[PDB]
Amino acid sequence: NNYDGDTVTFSPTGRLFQVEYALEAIKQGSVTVGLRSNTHAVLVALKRNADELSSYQKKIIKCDEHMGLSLAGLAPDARVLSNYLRQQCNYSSLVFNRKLAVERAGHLLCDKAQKNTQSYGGRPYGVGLLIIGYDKSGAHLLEFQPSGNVTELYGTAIGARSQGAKTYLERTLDTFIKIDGNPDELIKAGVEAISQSLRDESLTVDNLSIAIVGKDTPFTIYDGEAVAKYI
Amino acid sequence: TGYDLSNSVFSPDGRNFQVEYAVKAVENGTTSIGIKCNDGVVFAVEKLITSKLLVPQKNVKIQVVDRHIGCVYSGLIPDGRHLVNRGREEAASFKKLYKTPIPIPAFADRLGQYVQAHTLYNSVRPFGVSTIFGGVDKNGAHLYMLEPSGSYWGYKGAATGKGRQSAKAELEKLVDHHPEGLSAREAVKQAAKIIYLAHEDNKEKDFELEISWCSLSETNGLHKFVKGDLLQEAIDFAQKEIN
Amino acid sequence: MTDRYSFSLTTFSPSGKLGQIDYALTAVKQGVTSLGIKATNGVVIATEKKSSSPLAMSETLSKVSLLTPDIGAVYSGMGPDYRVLVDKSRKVAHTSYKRIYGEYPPTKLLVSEVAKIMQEATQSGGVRPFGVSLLIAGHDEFNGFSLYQVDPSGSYFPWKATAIGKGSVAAKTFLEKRWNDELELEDAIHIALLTLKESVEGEFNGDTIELAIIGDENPDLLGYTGIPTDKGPRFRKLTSQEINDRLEAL
Amino acid sequence: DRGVSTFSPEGRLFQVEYSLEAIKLGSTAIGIATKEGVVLGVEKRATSPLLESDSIEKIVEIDRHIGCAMSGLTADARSMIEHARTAAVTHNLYYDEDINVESLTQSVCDLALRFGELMSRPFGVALLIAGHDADDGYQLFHAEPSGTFYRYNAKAIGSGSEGAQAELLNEWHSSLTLKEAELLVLKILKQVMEEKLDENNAQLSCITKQDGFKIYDNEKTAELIKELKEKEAAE
Amino acid sequence: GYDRHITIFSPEGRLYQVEYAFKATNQTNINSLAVRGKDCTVVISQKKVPDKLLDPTTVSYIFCISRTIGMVVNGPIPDARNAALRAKAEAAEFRYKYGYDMPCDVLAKRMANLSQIYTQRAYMRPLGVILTFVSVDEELGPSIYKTDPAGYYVGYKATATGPKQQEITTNLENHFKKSKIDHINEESWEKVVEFAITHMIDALGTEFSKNDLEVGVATKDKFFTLSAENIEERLVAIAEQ
Amino acid sequence: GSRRYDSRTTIFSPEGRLYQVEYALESISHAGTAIGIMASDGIVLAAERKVTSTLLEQDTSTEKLYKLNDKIAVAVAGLTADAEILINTARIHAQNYLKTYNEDIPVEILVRRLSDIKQGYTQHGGLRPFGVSFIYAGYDDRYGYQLYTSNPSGNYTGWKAISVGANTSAAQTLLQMDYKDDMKVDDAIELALKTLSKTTDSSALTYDRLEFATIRKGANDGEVYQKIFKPQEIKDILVKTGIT
Amino acid sequence: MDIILGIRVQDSVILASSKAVTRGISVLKDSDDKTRQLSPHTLMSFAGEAGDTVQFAEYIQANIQLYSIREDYELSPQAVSSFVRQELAKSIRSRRPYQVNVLIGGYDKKKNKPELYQIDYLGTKVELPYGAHGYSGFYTFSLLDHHYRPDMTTEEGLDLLKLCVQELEKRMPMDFKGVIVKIVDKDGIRQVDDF
Amino acid sequence: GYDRALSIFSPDGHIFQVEYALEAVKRGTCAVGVKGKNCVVLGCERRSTLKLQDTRITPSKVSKIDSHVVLSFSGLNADSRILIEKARVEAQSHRLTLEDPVTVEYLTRYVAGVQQRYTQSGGVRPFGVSTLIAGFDPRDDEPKLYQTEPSGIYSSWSAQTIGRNSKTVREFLEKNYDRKEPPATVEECVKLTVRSLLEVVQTGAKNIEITVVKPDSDIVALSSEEINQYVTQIEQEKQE
Amino acid sequence: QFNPYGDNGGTILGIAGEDFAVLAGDTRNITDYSINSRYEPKVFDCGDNIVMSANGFAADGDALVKRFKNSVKWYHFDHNDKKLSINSAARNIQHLLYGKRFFPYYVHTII
Repeated sequence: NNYDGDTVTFSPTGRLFQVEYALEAIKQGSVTVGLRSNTHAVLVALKRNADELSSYQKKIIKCDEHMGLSLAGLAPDARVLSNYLRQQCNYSSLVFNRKLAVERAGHLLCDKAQKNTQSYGGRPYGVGLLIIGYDKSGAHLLEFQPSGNVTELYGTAIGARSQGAKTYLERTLDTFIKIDGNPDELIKAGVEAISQSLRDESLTVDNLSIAIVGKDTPFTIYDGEAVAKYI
Repeated sequence: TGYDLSNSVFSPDGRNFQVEYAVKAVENGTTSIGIKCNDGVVFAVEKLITSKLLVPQKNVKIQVVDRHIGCVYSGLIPDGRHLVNRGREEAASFKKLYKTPIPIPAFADRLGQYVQAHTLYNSVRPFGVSTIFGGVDKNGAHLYMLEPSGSYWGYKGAATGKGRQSAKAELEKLVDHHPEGLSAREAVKQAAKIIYLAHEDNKEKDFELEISWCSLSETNGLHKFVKGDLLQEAIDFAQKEIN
Repeated sequence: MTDRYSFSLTTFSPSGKLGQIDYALTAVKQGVTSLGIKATNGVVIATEKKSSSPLAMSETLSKVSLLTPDIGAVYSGMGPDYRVLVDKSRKVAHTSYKRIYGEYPPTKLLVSEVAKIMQEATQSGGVRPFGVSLLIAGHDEFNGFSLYQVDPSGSYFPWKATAIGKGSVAAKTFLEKRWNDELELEDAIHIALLTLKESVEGEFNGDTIELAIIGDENPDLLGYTGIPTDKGPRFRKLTSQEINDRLEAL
Repeated sequence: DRGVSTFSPEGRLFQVEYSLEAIKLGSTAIGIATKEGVVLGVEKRATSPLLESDSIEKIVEIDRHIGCAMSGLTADARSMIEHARTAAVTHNLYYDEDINVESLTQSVCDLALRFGELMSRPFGVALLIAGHDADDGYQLFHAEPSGTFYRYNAKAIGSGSEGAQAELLNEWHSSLTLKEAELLVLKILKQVMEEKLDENNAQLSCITKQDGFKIYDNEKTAELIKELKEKEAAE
Repeated sequence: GYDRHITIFSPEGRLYQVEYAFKATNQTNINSLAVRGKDCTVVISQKKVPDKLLDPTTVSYIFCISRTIGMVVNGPIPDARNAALRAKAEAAEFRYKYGYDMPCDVLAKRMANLSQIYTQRAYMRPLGVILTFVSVDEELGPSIYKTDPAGYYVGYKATATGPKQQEITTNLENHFKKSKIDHINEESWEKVVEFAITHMIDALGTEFSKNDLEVGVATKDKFFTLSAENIEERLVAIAEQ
Repeated sequence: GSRRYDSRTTIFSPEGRLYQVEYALESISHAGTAIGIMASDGIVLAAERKVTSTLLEQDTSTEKLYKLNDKIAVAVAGLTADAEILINTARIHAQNYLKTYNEDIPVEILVRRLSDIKQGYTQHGGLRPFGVSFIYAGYDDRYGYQLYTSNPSGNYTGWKAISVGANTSAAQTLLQMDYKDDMKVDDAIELALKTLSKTTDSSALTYDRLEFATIRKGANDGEVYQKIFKPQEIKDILVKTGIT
Repeated sequence: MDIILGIRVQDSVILASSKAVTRGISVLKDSDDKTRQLSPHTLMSFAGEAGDTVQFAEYIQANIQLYSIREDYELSPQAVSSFVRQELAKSIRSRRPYQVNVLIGGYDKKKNKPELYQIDYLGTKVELPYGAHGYSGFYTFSLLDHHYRPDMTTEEGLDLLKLCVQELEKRMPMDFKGVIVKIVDKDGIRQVDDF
Repeated sequence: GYDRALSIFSPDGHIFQVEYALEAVKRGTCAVGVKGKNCVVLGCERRSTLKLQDTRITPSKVSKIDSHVVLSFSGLNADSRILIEKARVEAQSHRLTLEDPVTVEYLTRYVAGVQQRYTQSGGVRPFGVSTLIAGFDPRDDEPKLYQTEPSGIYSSWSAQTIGRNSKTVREFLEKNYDRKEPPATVEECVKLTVRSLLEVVQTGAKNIEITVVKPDSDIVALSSEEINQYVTQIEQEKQE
Repeated sequence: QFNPYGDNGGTILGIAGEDFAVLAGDTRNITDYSINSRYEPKVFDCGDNIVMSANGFAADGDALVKRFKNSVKWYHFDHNDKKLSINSAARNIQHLLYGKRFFPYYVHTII
């Protein structure tokens, strides 16, 4: 209230309002879901158009051959953070000849976001990210929030009405966790999960976006006629 | 007034209200503890299970600095990470120049001065964590707790977070009932108990326990996590004591 | 971090006053009285060593400071502000004069430099004005004896005699009565001690009074012999004993 | 006051939202994408009859295959166009090829949020970036000061835009000829413009794969305007 | 009144931030005291360890700045340690640059100049501490020099600092009225420490165990702090009197 | 952060004025009146000291009139300290021009650069303006004798006669009344003093409350001399015009 | 580059400058004007290191033109010569100095006198009745020491120049392809078209 | 360095510092420019609360940028010097690198760019100046007149006015200037320029300045007498 | 004095058919009169159907190839997975090499 002028100010209850308002832009963002078995990890994203003449804003960005994310909130902020991540995955390759651990990718995003929450003149990032990757210790899903908090999960969802998908996944846990060595089934469980968050609309061909990465599948994106398979 | 809107401003009573507000964010966090033992230290923390979807064992919060120092913190998690990253740079630098690994008291002041520096200007925000840390050096075992003001002291035992008072009470009993000393394996069990006991203040969600330790005899003076048989054994000891 | 205060903290109010210079002068008003009198063969500057506790050793606190061997300063206002100005004033006499011309600056020019430093604290980013007024007494070959007052604004004026601080209005009046252009140095010391007794409340002696002169050269204070054209400092701080000697014959 | 980089409680940047208001005050700009080309039209809006209207440059060449129309604080567009041209020419130098329209647009949109306490405020102008490339054909992009860009089959921006956009919603179909599109832009401009549309207070342009980006002379648009009235008179 | 938030003048020519920094000085509720012997300088400060969970050995407000200089701080510990580290650095650099041990009074001046800057420059706050520097200077003999957030400093015959500073001050003033001299006319530092503790007891009207106190002693060529056992020896010697 | 305490010295009012410039001018309006009068054969600078005390050392003093080079001088109205900063700048800038071109600096060029420096403080950097107005009196071989004024806005203008500081409204009407183009220096001297005599907020004009300077062709053929009057000389010129 | 001469007579300054531009064993051009007009009554010839010469000349020209516009007034030859000297005196202690020698011929309208300034790349200035840069001076200075008179007409100065060029064409090893002659007087700068 | 964003958006999408810079221009002395068939004339009001001026040495209101281009303005005078200097430097730099003097459009676009830059740079306020920029492109006889303003928007004008009471004189020029037939001669164009100023000024005494610019760097200042003739002749015709 | 270059020997060879191209190189790597390795390949698949070899000083050659591979990666990221044509690859490599004009990659490059 008097304490939301900038990120360098604590409230008397110990809250950071600019960070919380940054968190709020995620909530207004279109829904996206992440989930994973032991062999693959999938991102499903609902894309949002401006009107019937416009394209549907991309929500999924590839970071490396073995890693990528989905976004909810300020798109340019995700571009910045995805670009940083591309650089970090790249540095790991060129210098160490090593694929960047998804867990380290999490730590690096956390520390980048945090610095903007403690310094004057900056602003927190206004986007939440879901990072999937397949690394030396299997399939992974990460949830990034611009508070800096990064969390490893079996599944989740973020954006508007993400709670529907999140409870579905919370129910479906023991089933989808064991969809090993079957790409199409894990994707279906993902599409089903996102559907719990739809209202007055359902999934169309140029509305839906899926990405998958796993044991012998490079991170790749499916849009358009290539998603028709799943509606 | 308006003395509380800008960091590094003294109020008329002589206080920096922004630092005090940072403490509120600390008090809001999960409980974490440290117990000094005969030849070592033990760290433990409460990890709230927000959901079934959290992969168990896979959101680690205790952090190692160098090879001999353990750090755990309650409050804003990224702030704690920023502080440990700095601690790691400081330890690297000390090692680089002086060869020997950084003594724990020396390390404590490095965090102390850095945190304190964030109370000197209005262009930075104070740290939203209280940090319990320590380890084993050439002079024995040390446990420290450090607050947003940059204030720190050595401790026999220490706690912070929502369950700080429950844990403090429980720690005082140990200190009183073991004047001669507490062993590392003993301290690992007590730590587990005290976290389970301090979980009462936070009890909608059930939690995941996480312990670590450095002991001259039990870990060779290095920081190692407690898992497998030794963790479950300590979980069980705690399960027993709440019933 | 970093000084993000790159803007002026002293600015014009709608009436055209510069608030912080005005308030600095108010801080000087509160300060202990100090004065200077200019004789024909010397200058005297004086002030009260108002101690903080009797457990303090007031010799360790010098309110009258040597700037060059022929220039001394005294102040009224905030002591710590004065201390750093003396530090900066000493260094500037070297860096921007002695290291260039191989001789110490003439009084007016050193005064000019100090004023510059004080003006800048009135306009630069992120600083307040200095909370002092200085009286600078000095001698130089071509200008003879002189006495200047320097205010928080960075303004300076040459004076025959004046006073600043607490009881300045009274002291200035007492000096107008007594000052003439034929005063010998001893007469001015005598007048200085008289003018000062007005403003001191408690004890009045050689341990509560700080007083220096710009007078004759002191070869006994030079430190060495053998260069006859080097004759030593004209600045001399009168001893506790020396002051008491003059109070018996007050 | 309160910092330039501040979030509102709704989770939006004040300064970006306020620049969006400034853009609404701007003169109308319309773009339509066809399989035969992309048309760009603008309302010149001379603020007085004494001002020589062909000096109002609100449609602009970026490269031979990319054009741009603007609406809002048009002085803010100069450096965006300067960057766009440099990026396009630089790309051709580094890669001996034409820069993609999307890549060009992304490059301009990176400038957008580089403001704060870098420039002091967001741009107060939106851009319609139109062009052709081998991979994705004829394209139209709406580039905002938020750093967001959207692809559109057709789009209007500026003061007349909500009315114009609703009109474009009806009139656009995937088989529009270039000529049909030219007339549509003229039709919709005449609708939303305050003063009466003519060759002097509106301007047309297109970009075809064959001839690249061309601004139309006042003679050529005059004939299209004449042709538009005749097609409306006849039903 | 933003003139109350940063170090610019108020209309009555005052610096409220400096004044409020003096109030932080007593936040710890500790009193300190320093006196000079013939050969030595002794500084005693109360040691209050509230929490039982603390390691009492790590709780201190006395610092060894150089081999010869000791410093006791009255104020919050983060600012205290900030001042201690800086003073240690400044004393080391001085030795390196000028080839002799930095004197007590010069270090006092240097830290005072540093504090002065924070009262003039807006981006830096004052440190909420008072720094009492002690040594046996090689030119000046036993020395006490004290620094405050205003940037003021001066040498003392003896001094005290804290909430009940005035009681201790007048207690000492009355002794020097009576004794007629600048110092404690005593041979050994042990007996000067005994004096210091004794007059602290009278002025505060309280009794101390070995763990209620903290003692620093400066002799020629070393400043050192006493252990609890060394203090217990000293308390015992007073009790048998 | 620090934005809280920023006065924003370089912004516009809603009426399109510069607050800090306006208020600086208001500061200057209480300063001792300074007058410049230009004749066919020279220039007069006359200025009134802010109320002197009898104990002020009057001859070793300079508060109002300053020598920029051998051919150019200024009369100051405002903060002395501020004016000295600008004067040293102007003194250096004159020397740079001489070093570069081996010719004394044309009066306007020096004036323009000082005025440009002032202008900068009103447009960028977030600092307070210099609370100073100058009257420039000087000679060069292009325009001969010249008078200029500059003020905190960095605006400068040329004059036959002009005043700055206190009571300029009154002074300007008196000058406008009695000034004629074919005037000589000694007539100008007389006008300058008689104007101060009538506008002063003092009981009457005396030598000790004045500074005075002329720039004549008064030396040896086609070469120019600046005369900063000593106290005794002002005393005489006061008698020689019948004001005392 | 190579040959540049200047002669100051009663009412004008005459500058002669060789037309050849040689690189290696090829005369690339035989009609080069090694001169820039700085202001309407000031001309500068130049010779020295390839590239530097024109770069330096045009830089000075730009600065003097800027001054002319700013003050709406023409700098005296003396003032321009001092400006040019200072730039060279700067340059000689730069990372890469301008290796250019110049002659500045101007008519000072306040004095109604022609003036000739010889400045080398080090920034060495002298005002002279006649001057030359490079090897030329080794023949022309002594020739002019003999034939030159202070009160000569422009027409007499041109003949004195023909003598200088004749001698250089007789005794100089290189073919410098004649000179372009330019006169600077009270009416400004003009070029003699047949020499 | 001083960093503050002084030019920023307000909730209605206005940049108040730019708009307040325009208020400063409104307060400035009037300036008008009219282009004939074969010339461009710049006319400037000089406020008449100032006698004892020295006009020999006081800054003239029309400034030569190069020998073929001139710039006049309304607003803060000290601000205008900064723009004029930069434009002059750019003019010389353009000649140096392109080996051709600036076109009027180019020089205008540069000055406009400087002005725009000061509306979104930290630590600076916008220029409180609008300019009229006039002249003839090298080897071209077609006259050019452009206007710039604090925001940085610029455009071409058959005739235009800026500063105080510019609405009055714009009104006049709007009903008195035929696009189809511009002032066929210098004589004609100067006359229309003076008439428009006389709607607003006072007497055309020491109050009106006029500058004529013809092709090929032919730029001259008119002086009192010849202006007075125009004032005189305009009034005697007006008594109908 | 330290010499930052070496000569790792080998030789490479490229030929273009109507609908194919080949890039060959020997697998020997040497310094002076010694063999370092009998199998150290220096002809690489760089993606997008471009093959590349940078023969001469192997450290420089590996650095260049490494950088070009990276260039292809980013070209995909920045231009919507567009295929890098051989002509555009060639031009990109010119800028890679010429960027070190005053401290060159000592390699003969063929793609």
